[PDB]
Amino acid sequence: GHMKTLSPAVITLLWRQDAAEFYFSRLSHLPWAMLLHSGYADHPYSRFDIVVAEPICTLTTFGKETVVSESEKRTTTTDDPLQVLQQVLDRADIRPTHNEDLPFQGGALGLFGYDLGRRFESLPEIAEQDIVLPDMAVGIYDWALIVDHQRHTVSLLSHNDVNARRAWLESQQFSPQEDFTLTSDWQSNMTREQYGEKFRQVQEYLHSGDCYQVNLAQRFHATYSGDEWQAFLQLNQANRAPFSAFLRLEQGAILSLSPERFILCDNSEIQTRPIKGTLPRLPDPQEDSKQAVKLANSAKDRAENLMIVDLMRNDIGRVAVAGSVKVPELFVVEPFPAVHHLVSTITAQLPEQLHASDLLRAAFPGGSITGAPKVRAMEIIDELEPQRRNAWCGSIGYLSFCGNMDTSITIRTLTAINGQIFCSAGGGIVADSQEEAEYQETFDKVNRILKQLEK
Amino acid sequence: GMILLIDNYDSFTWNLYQYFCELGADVLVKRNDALTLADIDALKPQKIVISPGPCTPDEAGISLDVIRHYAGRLPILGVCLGHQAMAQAFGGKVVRAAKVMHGKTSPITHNGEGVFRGLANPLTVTRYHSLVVEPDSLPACFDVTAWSETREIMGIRHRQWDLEGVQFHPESILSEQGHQLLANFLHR
Ligand SMILES: N[C@@H](Cc1c[nH]c2ccccc12)C(=O)O
Ligand SMILES: [Cl-]
Ligand SMILES: [Cl-]
Ligand SMILES: [Cl-]
Ligand SMILES: [Cl-]
Ligand SMILES: [Cl-]
Ligand SMILES: [Cl-]
Ligand SMILES: [Cl-]
Ligand SMILES: [Cl-]
Ligand SMILES: [Mg+2]
Repeated sequence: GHMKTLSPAVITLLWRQDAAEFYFSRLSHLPWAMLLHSGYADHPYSRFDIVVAEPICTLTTFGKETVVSESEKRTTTTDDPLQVLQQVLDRADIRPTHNEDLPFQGGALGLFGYDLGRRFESLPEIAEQDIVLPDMAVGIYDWALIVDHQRHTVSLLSHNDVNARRAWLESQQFSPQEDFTLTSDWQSNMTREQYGEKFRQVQEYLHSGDCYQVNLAQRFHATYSGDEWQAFLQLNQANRAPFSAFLRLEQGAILSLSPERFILCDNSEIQTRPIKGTLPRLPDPQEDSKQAVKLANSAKDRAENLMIVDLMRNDIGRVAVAGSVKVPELFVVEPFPAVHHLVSTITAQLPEQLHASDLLRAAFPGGSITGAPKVRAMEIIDELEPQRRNAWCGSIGYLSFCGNMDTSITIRTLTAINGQIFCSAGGGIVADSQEEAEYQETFDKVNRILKQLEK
Repeated sequence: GMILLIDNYDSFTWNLYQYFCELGADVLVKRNDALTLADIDALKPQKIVISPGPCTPDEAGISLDVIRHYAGRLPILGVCLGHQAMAQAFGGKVVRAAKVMHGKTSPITHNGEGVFRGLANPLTVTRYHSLVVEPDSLPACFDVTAWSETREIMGIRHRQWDLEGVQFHPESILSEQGHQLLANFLHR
């Protein structure tokens, strides 16, 4: 009677390439409206855009406390937030089978902030907590809009009354607000001199054997006015990043232009695609082809990338079926508008007794944006970075009622809150790193985003 | 049989876990501060592996105590930090290497003994270490089983007991014959 294993009801809407931005426009002002967008990227893992809004349940974690909210019921718990999330998903009594064309069939979608990692490891409290935005902000959705760029289909799915959800969607009208403007210049949380001091402290730990690689980040801040959704439309077109997202939260807006997949769980097949290695795009196409070859063959970058491959094998290996961990791709160069990135691919299999949420708990946060060994690297990041990372270098994604999951690393991600906008940029520090080159690489990764928003 | 893998808060430990499980071992992983020597006695492991990790053997929780207490009683393998800890537990000294080697492969030369039985010589291995066992300090009870191109200790074996360290990562994707190296420890 109650438990539902039945596939959701689906209405096919009109195909249009811009279907996700078109429909999301009318929802973008609503708390718990969320968009996962493939950035219109020419990319092997650019297939789906996903739209949700009007959750049946929400989970908000700030430190030790998770608030679970349903229509007329609010519960507070100090339990493991991913165990709480799994329990809430289970209690929805929606259990559809895997569908290759609908990777999210309802379920959980939202933000896992970097500081959620403090729930899984004991970390120091040196860096300042100056952004009040949840460590976890996840909605539970019994419907979704799926845009499939491979099949050119827009599917509206619902576990309830799909025709009522379609009527609700076509009843929302896009009333556009003032365009986005930055109302100050960008300022960093550190001078060139402070960056240098931190860099040199990382080198001391590398030589003492405390760590082998540390992701050290600075943060850009400006004031802004106007509509964050209009900024996202400009940025999405310029960035063409396959793990992009727009989250409207109760507290503010997350604008993600991430090119990076963290963890996919697709019918129990695990994939992670760490990005480790960067060079700027060059304007001369002959020079730029040379640049891609230089990255692929760089001894420094292949060392850093190998380390994070071995680390991601370990993180996935905490749960993977014995013998299932493989590296099908090592050191592939992917071009993005601003930069070439060096990417590797690790795969595995999830055991039947475990959940995607258990895989997320085992691995979070990404080795690619912390370092090795990970706990020591996160201790050093907290010691040297002046502020907590909050939403930046966490993950955005979904845990489908079918068991599927996909998550990003929130690099190239802006936090827009209380008329303040934040954008961070980091890089792997290793023994061969140079202080000035690593400072400059942080600017290389976000300069195009900072400059697009400045006019 | 049943292997206890002592985890020094490391990000390579579960690669050792996966390799031993693939070889057919039952493996329990415990952090270096999650176990007492009394708990180990209750688990009754057949063998113990001391994992890699940050910093030095002095920061490796129960690792030095486990090596001193189980040495000659159950087989012990030390990997990287575990290898350093094994040398230190019997009076060796851990010092900075001439050059840090972090995610770099090296050819090493060995004597085809202990975990190197049946392995190609030289062997290409991934390194993730800033520190080495000082050759001058190495206790008499250890033979050096393997050397780097610059004569750094890459492996040691106790001359009486099944107690062996390697400085490199057999479980790295770019290490040669890593499954067979660990299979030597599992099946001896
Ligand atoms: N690119 C993913 C979908 C996606 C877009 N943005 C994301 C952010 C997080 C997770 C997934 C996504 C796909 O094709 O399946
Ligand atoms: Cl906290
Ligand atoms: Cl200084
Ligand atoms: Cl990088
Ligand atoms: Cl090559
Ligand atoms: Cl970055
Ligand atoms: Cl443990
Ligand atoms: Cl020294
Ligand atoms: Cl050096
Ligand atoms: Mg780089």
